[PDB]
Amino acid sequence: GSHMYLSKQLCFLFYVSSKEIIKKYTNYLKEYDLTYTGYIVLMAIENDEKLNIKKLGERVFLDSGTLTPLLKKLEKKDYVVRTLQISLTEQGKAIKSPLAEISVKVFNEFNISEREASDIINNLRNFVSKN
Amino acid sequence: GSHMYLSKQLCFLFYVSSKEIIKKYTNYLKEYDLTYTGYIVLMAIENDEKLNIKKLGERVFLDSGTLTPLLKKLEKKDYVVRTREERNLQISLTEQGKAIKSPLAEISVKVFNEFNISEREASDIINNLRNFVS
Repeated sequence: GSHMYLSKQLCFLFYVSSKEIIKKYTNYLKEYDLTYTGYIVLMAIENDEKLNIKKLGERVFLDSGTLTPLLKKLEKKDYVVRTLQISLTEQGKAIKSPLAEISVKVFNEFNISEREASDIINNLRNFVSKN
Repeated sequence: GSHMYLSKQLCFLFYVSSKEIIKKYTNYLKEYDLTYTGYIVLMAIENDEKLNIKKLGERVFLDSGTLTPLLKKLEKKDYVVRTREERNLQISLTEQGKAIKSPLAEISVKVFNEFNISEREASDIINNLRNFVS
């Protein structure tokens, strides 16, 4: 058994891990005037993809309540185009390259080896697989 | 695996893992009018522990900017008590805060059982995450 104990540890560690990751991203994203979730949205929208807000909200796990305002924000900064069909603008498709360099930096700060990273990846792929 | 590819997979998998976990917690926490972060604070505060608000911010990785407004809400529901024992702000669980933590703990078990990973896989994840958080 001990599911109570394992559960508590998973609870804690997933919570702490996301907080530490997010915090480090916030630092790098400030220079682009973007939040963690806005960054996630921009990377989750493949270049030249015409998605409807509902489908986007399913991919990035965001309810319309937070998504709608987020899209408005990315609307003015002019990174996405709300015609509801959503897509990346030209300057929007642009930043996806330098933003793509930021995750490498954030995850290096945790200073884990390539093997450890690969093991974590394999564990999470399994944990999430069946949702 | 280049660091770019690995970082990308970590980015995605941590984001999704976290989101799938929150979702489930939110669904079961609604009937208590508690948010996932509210639940985290409640569980972070030990019963009979008159904790300093900043010591709390450290273990819960929240800044007082967001920690303060939340403590106020939990205080309204009579689960927590803010006492100025004497220039600092102390935080403690009420009798009701202690009681509710019983059913709240069962939720965390329901949440994770739903992912259906084995005890061994769970230990692997914990071990890998302990190291990651170092």
